[PDB]
Amino acid sequence: GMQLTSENYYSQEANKEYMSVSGYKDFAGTYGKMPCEFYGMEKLNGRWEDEKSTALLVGSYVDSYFEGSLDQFKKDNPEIFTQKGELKANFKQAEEIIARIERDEYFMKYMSGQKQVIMTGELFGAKWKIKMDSYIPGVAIVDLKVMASITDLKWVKDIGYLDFVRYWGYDIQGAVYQEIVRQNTGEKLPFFIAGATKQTEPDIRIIHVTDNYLQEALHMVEMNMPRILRVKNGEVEPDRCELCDCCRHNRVLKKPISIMDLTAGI
Amino acid sequence: GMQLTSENYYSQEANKEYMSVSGYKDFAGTYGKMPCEFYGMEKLNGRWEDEKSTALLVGSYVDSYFEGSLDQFKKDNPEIFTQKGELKANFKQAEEIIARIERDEYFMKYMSGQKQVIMTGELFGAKWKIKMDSYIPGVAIVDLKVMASITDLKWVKDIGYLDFVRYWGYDIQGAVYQEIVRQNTGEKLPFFIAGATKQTEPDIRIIHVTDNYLQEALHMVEMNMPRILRVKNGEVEPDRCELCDCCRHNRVLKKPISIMDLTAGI
Amino acid sequence: GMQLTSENYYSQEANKEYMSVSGYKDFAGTYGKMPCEFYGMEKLNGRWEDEKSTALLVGSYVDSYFEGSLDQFKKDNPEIFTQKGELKANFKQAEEIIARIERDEYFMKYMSGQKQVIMTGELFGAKWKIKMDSYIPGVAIVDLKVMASITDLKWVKDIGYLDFVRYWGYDIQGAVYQEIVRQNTGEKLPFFIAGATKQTEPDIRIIHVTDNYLQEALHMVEMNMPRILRVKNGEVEPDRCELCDCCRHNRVLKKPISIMDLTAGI
Ligand SMILES: [Zn+2]
Ligand SMILES: [Zn+2]
Ligand SMILES: [Zn+2]
Repeated sequence: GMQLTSENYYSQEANKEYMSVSGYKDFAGTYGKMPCEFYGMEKLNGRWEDEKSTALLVGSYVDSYFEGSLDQFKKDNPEIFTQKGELKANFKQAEEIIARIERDEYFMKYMSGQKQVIMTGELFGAKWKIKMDSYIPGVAIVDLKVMASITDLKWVKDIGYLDFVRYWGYDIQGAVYQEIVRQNTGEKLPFFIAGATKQTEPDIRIIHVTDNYLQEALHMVEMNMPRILRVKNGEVEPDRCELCDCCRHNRVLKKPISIMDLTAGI
Repeated sequence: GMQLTSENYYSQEANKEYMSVSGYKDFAGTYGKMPCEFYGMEKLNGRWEDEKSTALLVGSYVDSYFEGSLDQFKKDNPEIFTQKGELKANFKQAEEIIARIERDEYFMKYMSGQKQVIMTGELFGAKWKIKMDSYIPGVAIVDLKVMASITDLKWVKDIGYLDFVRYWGYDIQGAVYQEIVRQNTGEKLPFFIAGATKQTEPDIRIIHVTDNYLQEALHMVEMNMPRILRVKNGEVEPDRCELCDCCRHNRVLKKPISIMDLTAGI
Repeated sequence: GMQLTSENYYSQEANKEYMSVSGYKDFAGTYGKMPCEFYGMEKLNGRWEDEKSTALLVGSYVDSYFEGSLDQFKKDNPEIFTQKGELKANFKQAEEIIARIERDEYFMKYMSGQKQVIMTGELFGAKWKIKMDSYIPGVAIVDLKVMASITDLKWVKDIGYLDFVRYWGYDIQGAVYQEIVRQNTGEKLPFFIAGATKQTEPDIRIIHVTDNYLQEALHMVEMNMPRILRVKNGEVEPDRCELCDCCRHNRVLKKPISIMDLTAGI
């Protein structure tokens, strides 16, 4: 069993040995992003690395501020600065958001736990790994998210308006995080998202994702994992969504499509 | 009774003594912008000033051109120029729009009235103030608006597609302007919006907002003013929409929300 | 009968003597663009030339690469370069797209025909002209299109979701191209769009637009041409959509509109 560390948590070998919330979503998707098994297998092999995104980089900048690892973050990610030397605007806003969080005592209490805590477990067939933004032992699991909007609802076909937690599958993250802590600690802890937005005056909220929602999502994880396990173990060929950048990079045409192909399925 | 002037019309003390069309909307809102009583009270106190907007600044640039006060506008608003010295593109387009207006005789006739005329009155409980772009005594009240689109319709829930006049509450502006002139002049004058757009060839129109629409909106003003008057006089605590920048700047968290809070109301 | 050439195909006199797929759409429109007869007549007269668009210029850059006329394209279109000398980003992406196409053998086979082939014919009242990106004699007519998306469907009122081919009237282009080749060759050839997208990994597809769709569109052309012919021959005054830049440039106001005018037709 591989001993995971801060340096190696995201490693290729860390990801082969341990399913992760992020791993699962590659295969299973969320309301906001189609599943794609191929994409998930190409990431594992190391034959596809994503172009790093402004949104993710903002969010890691802020994680790094709270962990006290900002100097090294900046060193490892020179693309956050202009050629002239100054932080690009999205990051000057990141500091605006941090200051906004810091002047709220209540919000700062949820951020007061152990920082980037790695834990391990067994679920539905595989070993898993988690890494929690702010963990307060015996009281709460907190995840910081920096997003465009907390209050915006999004339309889902045949379901209707959905809040951001269920839409982006943060119900999945909470469920797994909770359960893995439970296998290490015995304690079943509540899950809170500490949200801040990139609006011009940031919106701040602590959002409790209740155990009824965590339970329904841990169930869905259970239903999908067997198919996932089959694909990761070379036991079946992964499907391609044919709608992601990985799919498009790897396509090799052999036949014409027609209009039927564009309108298939309504 | 305070004697209003061009220099002091928008002053803090001018706004405490006089309700205005803009004042009313802060409290009462339009189809395009939620009401927020708090925002309205923080603007009055002087504890919240809005970040000046490109759209508003374009529009004031054009007002200032027609009043012959452009030199001083430019002096008071240095942020309309690049650091290198040139007018930012939105303002180089503003001059494009002005030239487009100027080559239309018909449009120029509606713009030929007295410029930025201040009048005063009494309505539904308070003193009010108005300031009209182009006033032709005994014939018409004209308001210049520079917008994205004249012809675009916008969907309103349980109402359907709405034209820009009703959607942005310019029916309110017209109604009040008309009535206050009527209390000074005796004459009930028609209200026209002289619209130009920021499309790449600007769309130009003179739009008559008829007295049936003005009447229905002056009615709505009447229904809402008592609640407004209560709030401005410290007789009740103002509600917060919790969806504007003022609300967000001023929020002090004390409790967690949940998904119920995000989906409340459909 | 005017002998058309590469140099003169798009000339004012080439367009008076020959209807073209592009000519037809000016008058008849597509699901994606309102018809406007006036616009069509002002383009013919030479009293309206369109501001050249980034999208069209990208697409011509790529045509020019395959024809071996890129040096001269660049000379004739200096606005594709920054003042500092480098290709603007949209064109650095155009080369990315070209390289992506070139590494696909199947796609390159459809691109292997004669390049920018001009043909002429008679249909429904007028002489017509066509110019085909890649023509393989006795096998296929191929048109290269560089677009935002191949898979995106667009909503059309009282019709519903429509694929890009029918939405933008490429069914019209295919139908006419096919028929004119048939009047020169005797051979009825299949029509393929060789599509590539501007997504960050370009989507590539060969799309066969089948003869049932070409037939329904050649029919619509037939129904609309008499009205078109009347307008081009000065036999009736062209209507103005009043929603395009040409219409707006040419408007001369004489009367006020009202809200009825904005909401006419639902
Ligand atoms: Zn995929
Ligand atoms: Zn508010
Ligand atoms: Zn038009």
